[PDB]
Amino acid sequence: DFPNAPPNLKDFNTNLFGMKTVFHSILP
Amino acid sequence: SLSLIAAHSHITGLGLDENLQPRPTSEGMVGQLQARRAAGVILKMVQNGTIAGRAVLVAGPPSTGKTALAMGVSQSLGKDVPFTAIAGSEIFSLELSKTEALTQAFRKSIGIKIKEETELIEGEVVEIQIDRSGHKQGKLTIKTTDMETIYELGNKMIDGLTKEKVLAGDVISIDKASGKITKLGRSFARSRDYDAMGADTRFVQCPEGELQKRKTVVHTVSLHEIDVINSRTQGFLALFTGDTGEIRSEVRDQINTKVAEWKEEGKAEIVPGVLFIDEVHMLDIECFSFINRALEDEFAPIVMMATNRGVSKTRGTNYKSPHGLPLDLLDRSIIITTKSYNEQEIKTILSIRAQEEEVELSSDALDLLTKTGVETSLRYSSNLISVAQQIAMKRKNNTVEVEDVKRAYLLFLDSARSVKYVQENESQYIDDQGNVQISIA
Ligand SMILES: Nc1ncnc2c1ncn2[C@@H]1O[C@H](COP(=O)(O)OP(=O)(O)O)[C@@H](O)[C@H]1O
Ligand SMILES: [Mg+2]
Repeated sequence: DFPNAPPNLKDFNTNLFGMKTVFHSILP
Repeated sequence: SLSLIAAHSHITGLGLDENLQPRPTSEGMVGQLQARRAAGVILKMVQNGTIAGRAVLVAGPPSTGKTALAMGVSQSLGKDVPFTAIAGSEIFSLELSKTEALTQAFRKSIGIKIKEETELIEGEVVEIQIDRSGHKQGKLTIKTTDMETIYELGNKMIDGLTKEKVLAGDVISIDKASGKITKLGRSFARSRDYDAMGADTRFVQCPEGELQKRKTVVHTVSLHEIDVINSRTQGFLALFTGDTGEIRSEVRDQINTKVAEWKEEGKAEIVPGVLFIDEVHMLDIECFSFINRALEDEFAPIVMMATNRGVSKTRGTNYKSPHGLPLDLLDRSIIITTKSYNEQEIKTILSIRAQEEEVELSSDALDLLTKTGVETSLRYSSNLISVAQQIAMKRKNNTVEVEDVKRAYLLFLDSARSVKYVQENESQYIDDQGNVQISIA
């Protein structure tokens, strides 16, 4: 980061390499 | 097939026995026993499928069964064996060179039977449940008439389902190889839900049997079709429009190699066919020189050629030829000859034609038609049959008789009487020099 600060470790590892229902349907 | 009673509508095939012995009359053909034997030998040669690139010439006087023999060969071959019948003048085009037209004709006469193996799952989706935060997960249920199973869906499968907008009651098909989802249609239970239906909607039943099925399907595609498809990016449209252009030679070589590879792997079979060129004497010397080398190929079909001219002038040359064809082509061609018919054969042919045209001839009318045929021509009497039928029907008489045939003879002339009349009154018809006496007094 610009103020010479390191980023988050998990974010670092993700960036180097790149609960509930949301849709339910049933026929009546 | 959409058809009307035509000139060769009565030929179901060559009337050959088991030993290739022609019958006196069978499958709509009369006489020409030697020619029919030769045609049957050529037909068996085609059916065997080992001999490649053989030229056959059919020669004989006009109206002697050449095109009839070709039609009989085509009918005996039946479907699944290609048979391209073209005229001599058809190859001349403003878009394709003559060699390209001949190449396309040759490739059309060879068919490739290709097998594609597809594994699919089809059924009516009963319930879909998708959970999404991270990647999404979901479960899906598909039923058949005698099966039901719940499947778990991956992230890409869920993405495909969402981009297809699948709902319950839809019948869908999934290819387990690629996961592509195709919506066959909707169930009948959803039909009542609307008054007007969109263009995309379709109502289909629930598929029967097992949910996952393996099936192989055979496709009949000619070599020319493969070349056109593999030439451009949308060649299958050119297969209908005809705007295919002169396909690259390298493309044809690639397609030959690909077909050979498929045949070795056993997923494609070669079914050689017959190329029939009507009136070959209208071809040029360049076309014949191409045909000479074209027959010397492993994929070359068996070429049938029908000509009637004797010692005539080959097109594109300044010399006469034995059949209107150069000696080099005649060297690599076996000749099937036809013979002029006698009275009984003409009578039987006229009877067959009358039966095909559902016209009830009388014995005396048949004799008169036979006499006119032997005196003038077979086609003249064959054409007079239907006109006589119409005249008889106008006379509110359901059967034709001698008076109707006589009236048809009087009204409609033949070649000889027309020549006599044009010669008797040469001054009222335009000549080569263009002089004509329109005035009468
Ligand atoms: N052996 C035969 N059996 C039945 N019909 C025939 C026979 N020979 C000729 N015909 C009929 O005579 C007509 C003349 O056709 P065709 O002989 O093919 O003309 P060309 O030989 O001059 O091209 C055709 O309609 C055909 O059905
Ligand atoms: Mg003909």
